[PDB]
Amino acid sequence: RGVVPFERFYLGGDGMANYSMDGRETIQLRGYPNNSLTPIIEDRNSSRYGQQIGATIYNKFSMELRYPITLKSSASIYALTFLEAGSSYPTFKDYNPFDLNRSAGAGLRVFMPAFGLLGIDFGYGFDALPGSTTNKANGWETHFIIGQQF
Amino acid sequence: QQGTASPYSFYGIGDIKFKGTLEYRSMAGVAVEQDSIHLNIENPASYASLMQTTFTVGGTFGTSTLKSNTGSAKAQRTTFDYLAVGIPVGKFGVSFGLIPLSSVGYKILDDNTATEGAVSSQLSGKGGINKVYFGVGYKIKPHWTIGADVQYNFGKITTTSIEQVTGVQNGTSESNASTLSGANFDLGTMYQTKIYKKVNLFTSLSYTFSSNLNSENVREINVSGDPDPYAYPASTTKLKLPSRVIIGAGIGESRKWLVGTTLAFQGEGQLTNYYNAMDNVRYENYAKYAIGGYYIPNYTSFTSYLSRITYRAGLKYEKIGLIVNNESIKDVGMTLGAGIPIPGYFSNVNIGIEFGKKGTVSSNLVQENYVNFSVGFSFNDKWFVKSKFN
Amino acid sequence: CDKDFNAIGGDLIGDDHFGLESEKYDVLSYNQEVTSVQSNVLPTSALGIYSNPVFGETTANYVTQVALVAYAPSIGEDPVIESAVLSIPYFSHVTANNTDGSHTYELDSIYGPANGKLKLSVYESGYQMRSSFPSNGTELPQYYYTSQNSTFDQAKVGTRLNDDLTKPFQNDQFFFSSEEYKTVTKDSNDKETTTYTAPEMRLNLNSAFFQDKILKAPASKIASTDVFQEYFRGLYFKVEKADGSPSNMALMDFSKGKITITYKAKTDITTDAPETTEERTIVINLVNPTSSGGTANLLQDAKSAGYSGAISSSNVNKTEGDERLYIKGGQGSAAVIKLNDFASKLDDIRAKNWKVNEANLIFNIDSDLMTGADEPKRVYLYDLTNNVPLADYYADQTTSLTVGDTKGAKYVFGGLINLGDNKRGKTYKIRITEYIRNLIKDKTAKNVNLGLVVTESIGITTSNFLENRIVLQPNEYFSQVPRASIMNPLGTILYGGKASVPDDKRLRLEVYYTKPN
Ligand SMILES: CCCCCCCCCCCCCC(=O)O[C@H](CCCCCCCCCCC)CC(=O)O[C@@H]1[C@@H](NC(=O)C[C@@H](CCCCCCCCCCC)OC(=O)CCCCCCCCCCC)[C@H](OC[C@H]2O[C@H](OP(=O)(O)O)[C@H](NC(=O)C[C@H](O)CCCCCCCCCCC)[C@@H](OC(=O)C[C@H](O)CCCCCCCCCCC)[C@@H]2O)O[C@H](CO[C@]2(C(=O)O)C[C@@H](O[C@]3(C(=O)O)C[C@@H](O)[C@@H](O)[C@@H]([C@H](O)CO)O3)[C@@H](O[C@H]3O[C@H]([C@@H](O)CO)[C@@H](OP(=O)(O)O)[C@H](O[C@H]4O[C@H]([C@@H](O)CO[C@H]5O[C@H]([C@@H](O)CO)[C@@H](O)[C@H](O)[C@@H]5O)[C@@H](OP(=O)(O)O)[C@H](O)[C@@H]4O)[C@@H]3O)[C@@H]([C@H](O)CO)O2)[C@H]1OP(=O)(O)O
Ligand SMILES: *[C@@H](O)[C@@H](COC(=O)CCCCCCCCCCCCCCCCC)OC(=O)CCCCCCCCCCCCCCCCC
Ligand SMILES: *C(=O)CCCCCCCCCCCCCCC
Repeated sequence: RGVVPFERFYLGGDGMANYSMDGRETIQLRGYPNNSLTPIIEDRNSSRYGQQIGATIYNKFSMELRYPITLKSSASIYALTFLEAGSSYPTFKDYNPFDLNRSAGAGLRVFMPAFGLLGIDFGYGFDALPGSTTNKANGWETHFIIGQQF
Repeated sequence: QQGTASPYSFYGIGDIKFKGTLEYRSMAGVAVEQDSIHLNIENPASYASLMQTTFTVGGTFGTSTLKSNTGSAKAQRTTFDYLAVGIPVGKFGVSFGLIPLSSVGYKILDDNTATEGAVSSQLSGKGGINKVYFGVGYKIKPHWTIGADVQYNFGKITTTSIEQVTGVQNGTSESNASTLSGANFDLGTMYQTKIYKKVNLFTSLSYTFSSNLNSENVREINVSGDPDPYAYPASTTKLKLPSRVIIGAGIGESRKWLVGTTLAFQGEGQLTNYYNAMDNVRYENYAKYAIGGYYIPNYTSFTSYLSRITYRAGLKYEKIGLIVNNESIKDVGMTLGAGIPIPGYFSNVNIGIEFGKKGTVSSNLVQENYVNFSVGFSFNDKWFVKSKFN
Repeated sequence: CDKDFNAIGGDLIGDDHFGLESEKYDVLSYNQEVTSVQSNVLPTSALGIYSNPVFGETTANYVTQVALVAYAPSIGEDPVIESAVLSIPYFSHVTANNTDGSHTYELDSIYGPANGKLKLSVYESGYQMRSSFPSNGTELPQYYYTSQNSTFDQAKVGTRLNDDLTKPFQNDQFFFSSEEYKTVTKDSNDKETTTYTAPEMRLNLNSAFFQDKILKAPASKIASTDVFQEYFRGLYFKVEKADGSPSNMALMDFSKGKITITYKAKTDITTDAPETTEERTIVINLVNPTSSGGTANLLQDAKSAGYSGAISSSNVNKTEGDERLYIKGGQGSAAVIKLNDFASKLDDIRAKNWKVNEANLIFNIDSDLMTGADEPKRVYLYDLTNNVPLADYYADQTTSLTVGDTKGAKYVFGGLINLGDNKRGKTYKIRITEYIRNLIKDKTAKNVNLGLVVTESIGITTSNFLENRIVLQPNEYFSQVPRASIMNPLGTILYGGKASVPDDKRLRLEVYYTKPN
């Protein structure tokens, strides 16, 4: 029957909460663009080559060091440093849990009751985006989000 | 994103990556003592000795310098080593996690440019076999534990060879992909006694059964410019993972010092696939000899914190089991480490440095000198505590 | 940071299952002279005499139809012609910006010695030209060939218009100049207007002729284009060798040529009603060679002994081939290339599942014979059977690295000259990978005949018909030739595919295969 076309996983970028009702999940992997690590159609001559079909498997590992600069009720500000690695796969036969896209960087997060959660992060991608001819690092990236985008 | 850079990963199922957690990897794999805060993934009986829930994660940064009779090259690799969870359930112990069985990786370039009509090859390899495990341990006695586990092996090994002549601009790129899947079972036991005053005798025995690996191969040849690839008929080959018997014994005082030795032997296996079949390469039985231990100056010390850090060290001699050019490939190395306990909790941060030499430059082979730096996180917390005073 | 490669341990990895090797195949190539070709829609035409040491001397003439910018004009009352000047811009580039405004130009596309002079004669054509003509129920196109110089030369009326004997640089001693023709007009109420014009062909035509031909002509003759073209059929440009001076040839774009008639009329008056006069001007533009079929390039060539002998039907071997290939532009010659050897083994190539990495044809220039003559900058290979570009031409979308060099595009396809350190041509390489791939991939495909001919621009891929089709073989014909070949007046000598030619210089097809094992 095949895997359903809905309820798929999209990895890469700033990430977004599960606001959609179709089950689509956006995972955050700093240092790379949005949905840049999702598997793409590789049939080339399928008239839809390069389109992101969605992933059925995903695993992300992250480590962070946070230091609080202010933790008052009016405003809570803390700095963080991260070391992430994650990847998405199209099927179980292609699942390689230890073949991940690594990234590193730092960010700042500010939380105000009226303005909500504000976050700015700078990540560096140590791997190339899927479908890239040259095996070169993705490079620096900037991510900005408002609210709990998990 | 590869895990290894050794050309020897081409043969067999790749280079053996997992060799224990940083706490045990820093002791050359000697896990005789029945720890209460660390996970001994290689022995299922250790799951029963856990006293608090344990969550472990590890990573390493490897640096190697490949040397041959022609020249030398430097390579570095960074990878995620493991993820395991331990849960104490009464007299039982349950553990589940994900570990890398083997890894395939090499990036060799034969530059024959500057001369018209010369073929240039760009050999590359990636992938490996991963393992998922679920083990249960039981305390037959307060100091005697037995356990069993089930492990499912899965992974994909892809080998690519691209050749391009100096003159023409359209080259060819042959790629071989193999998907492996299988399951195996492990059995173990750990017994601890008290020979002398405050001195204990630790013993551990583990056995891994032989498993059958199913490999689905797909070989396709592509040429630049041509939109139609030449694909070979699909094939299915069967591999046999050899059985392993690990015997360990040591003497020492708990929380003070420990000295032990471990002997690991492997049976007969069939790791030769369709793409790695060669005539100059053979296989033999794997055998590892290691000696290691730890030393804690004063665990219950309030003056100096350096006395509470667990200092580990170990020596290891391994016979990989492959004979290339009639020369047995052996790996010799030394490991050092330290376990820093986070104040106020049983959780700790492990740091280790391993250096050694694999292979030899004789008989036109390749020798690899590596210096690996690893970091591990062991988190412990007590769960399932009932709250009275209804 | 683990994306670097190394050269350690390559001997331990197993060998692949494909064999990258190249094969050599013989080619059948012979010479085929190009008789009178169609010169009706050539974007660029040649005007002058070019002397080639190896090929010979070629004389190029030109005939065109004239047109009026605005028909049914109001010339005025009592018109008196002041001057009749014909201006045709030359292909030139600014080479050195000078002070006091002005510029310094260098003529481009000039073939022959820089000091050459020719006797230019501009006559009024008396041969009506048409773009199409009705036939037995069909509207056939009108074609003018390169060998029709006699027809246009015999039907010429009067004497040459450029009869101003006071200026010998416009007649009897004409030479393509590079002046800037500085003009100053104090008409800005007193201020001057220093206006400069790029180099162009300026000729003073007979004022008396244009007085009665246009200024004093019946209104029924200039009412429309059909009547005007019947009245003023066109202009004929004849070139001859000047007295005691060499000759040169130039490629011009006559679409921008025009003859402006400046005269004085009696003005609309009615206010002052005096004998006053006003300045008026009428422009007689030359028809566009692309939008009209009333332009022909009369090319006459005096083939040399060696060139004529090689292209002669008595010295051409269609079975084995020719040792030397003489390909010249214009009404010159081409080369028929057949890949018979590859076709014979085509059955076994497709049975072994071999794949083609690249296919190429390397043409070696005969430096010893091609000495002292200008060499063509590029060659073109097409399909002689279907008279269409090869599949490789369309599949190559590469553009020239140099900015603004549209002539060097499609470098992957090939054809560009490969000059050595001596600044002389050495060889031409053309890649036909796609053509060979289709032959092995598709079983119903047939090996067509290939034609090699000099080309001026790779963009122009149209074809011009021959007055009389040539029968190459029982059911094989040579009816058309690439349009870019007629425009190029140069030619080159290449080594043929005969078995007698040395293997290092012989023409042969080289195919690189990926033999799967
Ligand atoms: C416990 C926790 C919960 C988990 C539960 C799961 C456990 C339960 C068990 C599940 C297994 C069930 C499988 C099943 O069955 O259901 C499947 C459905 C299962 C539903 C499960 C639901 C789960 C619910 C969960 C709920 C949760 C709440 C579907 C299926 O079935 O798919 C099957 C697929 N498997 C999967 O997809 C699973 C997937 C996995 C999916 C599930 C993943 C779940 C994970 C999620 C959990 C995560 C939680 C956190 O894997 C993968 O994704 C990769 C691995 C995954 C990685 C996981 C990572 C985890 C990470 C975790 C990290 C934390 C399978 O692969 C093999 C493996 O399967 C599993 O593993 P793998 O896949 O390898 O991984 C096994 N077992 C497993 O347990 C693996 C599990 O993953 C393990 C689970 C792991 C869990 C981990 C838990 C983690 C959490 C725990 C934490 C602690 C493995 O065992 C093993 O070794 C392994 C082991 O030992 C087993 C035991 C292991 C147990 C583990 C213990 C637990 C331990 C845990 C802790 C350690 C085993 O090796 O291939 C089969 C194809 O076979 C057929 C077919 O389809 O019919 C027939 C074939 O014939 C056979 C035969 O007959 O015998 C087969 C062989 O025997 C062999 O001998 C072969 C010869 O070689 C032939 O030469 O012949 C052949 O056809 C031929 O057969 C005929 C016959 O006569 C032969 O002659 C011929 O007829 P004729 O000629 O007339 O005679 C035919 O020709 C005719 O027809 C042709 C055409 O005309 C017809 O046209 C078309 O139609 C055909 C029709 O057939 C199509 O219908 C097509 O096929 C044709 O191609 C064609 O296109 C022409 O052909 P041509 O000539 O032109 O070519 C020809 O001319 C002629 O006409 C033709 O030739 C073939 C064709 O070649 C393909 O093209 O097709 C598929 O069908 P199947 O046959 O039914 O099996
Ligand atoms: C080579 O070009 C160079 C890359 O060059 C760059 O462009 C620089 C990359 C950007 C540098 C980082 C920028 C941000 C600063 C903060 C860094 C993050 C620190 C986090 C520490 C606390 C954790 C949150 O290549 C390199 O620079 C090579 C990098 C090699 C790094 C090797 C060491 C990594 C650690 C090894 C263990 C794996 C980590 C997981 C540990 C827990 C186990 C689960
Ligand atoms: C070139 O490859 C440079 C090294 C690549 C970056 C190294 C950092 C990798 C991060 C891994 C994080 C693993 C998970 C941490 C906690 C679960």
